[PDB]
Amino acid sequence: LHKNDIAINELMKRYCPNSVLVIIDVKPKDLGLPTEAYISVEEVHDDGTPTSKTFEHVTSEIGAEEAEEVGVEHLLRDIKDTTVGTLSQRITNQV
Amino acid sequence: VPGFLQQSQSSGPGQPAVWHRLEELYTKKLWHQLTLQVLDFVQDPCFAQGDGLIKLYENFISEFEHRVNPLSLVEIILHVVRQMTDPNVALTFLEKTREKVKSSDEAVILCKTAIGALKLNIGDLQVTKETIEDVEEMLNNLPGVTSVHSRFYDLSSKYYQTIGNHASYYKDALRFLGCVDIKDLPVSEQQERAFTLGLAGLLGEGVFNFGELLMHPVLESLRNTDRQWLIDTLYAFNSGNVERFQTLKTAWGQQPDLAANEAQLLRKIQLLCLMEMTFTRPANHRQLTFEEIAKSAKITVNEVELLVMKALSVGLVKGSIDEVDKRVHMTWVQPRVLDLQQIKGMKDRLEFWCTDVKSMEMLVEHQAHDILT
Amino acid sequence: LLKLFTTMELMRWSTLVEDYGMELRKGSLESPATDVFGSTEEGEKRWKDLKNRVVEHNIRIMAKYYTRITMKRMAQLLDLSVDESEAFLSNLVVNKTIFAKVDRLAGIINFQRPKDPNNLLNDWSQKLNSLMSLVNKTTHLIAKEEMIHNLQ
Amino acid sequence: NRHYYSITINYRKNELEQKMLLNLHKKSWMEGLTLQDYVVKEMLELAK
Repeated sequence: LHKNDIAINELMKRYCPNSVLVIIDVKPKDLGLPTEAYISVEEVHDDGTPTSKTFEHVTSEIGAEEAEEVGVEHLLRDIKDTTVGTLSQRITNQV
Repeated sequence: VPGFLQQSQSSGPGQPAVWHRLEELYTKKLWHQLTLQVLDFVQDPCFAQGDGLIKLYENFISEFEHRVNPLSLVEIILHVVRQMTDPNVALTFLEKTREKVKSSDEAVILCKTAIGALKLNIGDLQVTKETIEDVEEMLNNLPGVTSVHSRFYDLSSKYYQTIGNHASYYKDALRFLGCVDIKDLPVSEQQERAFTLGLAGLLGEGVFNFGELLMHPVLESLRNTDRQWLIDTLYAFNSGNVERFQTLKTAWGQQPDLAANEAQLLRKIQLLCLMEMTFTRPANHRQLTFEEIAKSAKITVNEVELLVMKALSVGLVKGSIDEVDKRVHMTWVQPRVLDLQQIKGMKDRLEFWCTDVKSMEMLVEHQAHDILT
Repeated sequence: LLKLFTTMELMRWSTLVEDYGMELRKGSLESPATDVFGSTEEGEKRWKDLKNRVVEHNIRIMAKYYTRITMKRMAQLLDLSVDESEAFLSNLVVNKTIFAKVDRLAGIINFQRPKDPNNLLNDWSQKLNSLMSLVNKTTHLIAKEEMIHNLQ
Repeated sequence: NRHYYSITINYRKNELEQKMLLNLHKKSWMEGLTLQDYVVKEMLELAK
């Protein structure tokens, strides 16, 4: 985020009381569950700065829905699911 | 009307030079240069009978101009009330400027901070907190100016003068140290601020930690000019803890107000070691022997109960006490601040968990990768 | 009054008598000390009942902190003899307010806990609870990693 | 099939997006950090 991102949210607050920005990633690389989310609040600061508007990180999580896994989860077809109880838990341990 | 400023033209040497421009300011109808030049006259120290005669015309100025923010109207009237000296007839005029001026910029936050400032002669404790609390209610949104928050601290700091919850003054100091970045006032005034700030903040025990932001850069620059023995005993409550000579040193220089909190501040250093000795060491070494508490905290065996169990209610340690061998067991921990030796002490015992686990984690990856494939 | 009820800890019972012995002389209104301490047969019962308030409120907080205690240490903590403790150990335990295992041969006594058969909660609170704080590290670490790397 | 005939549906490769479609799905399904997730004897007393 460049510093200019402060002005994008404050303009559209007429549409929504608090506009949440979502930083995404088109090319998956690192380190884990991708993208990002921020919320716009004002914490000022302890040092005495004029009121500071800084986006605080919002934890992002992927979720599912009915009927949307039809074409989505079809095209992969190469995954082994899972297998829970043998390899699933131990690969996580190494990671 | 133009003849009013011609008789007040020359107040002395150098005064007319800036006043020749002042008369051309309103004739040109430019109210900014007229705001700043009057503010420059307001900034210029005066008796002041000059701003007191013009306040009638400045009142007429705000009428038909209707635009210029009351912030400049409050800055001029606070120099005028110094000539009036009467808070009564001034607050009637102060509220008059509040009701007559309505703009998108809040006129209540600047007036209520001016009301409580003139309310110091009421003297205090009665109607103060009502107009003090009204400030931050309207100031909650939107505190973009952030300069009026210092005026909100003033009447809030004078509300503490009733004594008044000393622990709240250091919390009220956060509304000062957090109102404006730069000092913009003589450091000698703030070196006598940390004089009573370190004392009073240490006096009231309502705040259990009190050492979180005590390393803040803007207050420690004052702690360099401030009396050094007061800071060395502040590091006792900041880190310390004992340092038995330093916790007495605060009773050496400043006698008063510390007599009732002496035995109490002797209690705070006794609960400050309980969290550190387990924090400084890697432990565990969790359960502690009473003789060790009787060494550091130098407390008798019969009083160790009240000591460590009071820390259970404070919340720095939850550890139950084993009373058969009289050994005090610890649970959890209370972290406080940090030091340069703490980061170096961290990398020793923190990364040691990283290098030990990953080393044997490869052993889990090595042997067991064949049974997975 | 309320100070003994909140946060407890320890205080000499005579110091409480120093405060509640002046209520006889206090007044103006002596009627609160009349119905209570003014009657001889009613007061002596409420005096020993006042003891039941101060001694059991210690047992209530001590049951949370045991673990274990020696019998001799309980005497100086309850400000009375070990025999009065055994009397306060008998009358409180028949009310089954605090489970206690009292061994008078070695003097080691304790309040609860029932023999420590616990297995699940030992392993679960270990693995589940504590490691949840250990696995939440990188979660909010990358949250603060964004904070420090955006400015500096 | 009287008056109509169906049509063949194949997928021109989006695999760039389809590769992250698998990565976004499985990583979110792997313990959230892979760490998070990593009745003792009693679960074995229920298992016994």
